[PDB]
Amino acid sequence: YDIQAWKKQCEELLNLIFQCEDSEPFRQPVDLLEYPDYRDIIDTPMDFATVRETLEAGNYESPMELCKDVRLIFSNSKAYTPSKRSRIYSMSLRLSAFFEEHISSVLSDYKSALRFHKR
Ligand SMILES: CN(CCO)c1ccccn1
Repeated sequence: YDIQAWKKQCEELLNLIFQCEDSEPFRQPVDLLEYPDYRDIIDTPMDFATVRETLEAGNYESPMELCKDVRLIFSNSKAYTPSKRSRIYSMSLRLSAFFEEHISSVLSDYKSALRFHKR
């Protein structure tokens, strides 16, 4: 029932994601010199360094907000991909599966802790 535990749990999960080779295309904002049309398709860029910085700044109130930004990294890759077989998109799907597998208990524990706080 620790309402604050999610933050360190998210820091640890981001550390695992950064050490994963599949995260390399997503560690920093998409390079607009490499992909000149990126902002014509994607309205809201997102990357894991921005998520980590937002967390460290104390600018996430809940793990749901962090999860919405991580999911935006993956939906941006899906929207930008020219093919469902592209290398970077394929990396995003594996990384998404890994993230969802680990974030589920973080979300459950936080929501349970908040319900206990308001019992
Ligand atoms: C650079 N990225 C992330 C786009 O958000 C790509 C590139 C090709 C296919 C899919 N995602």
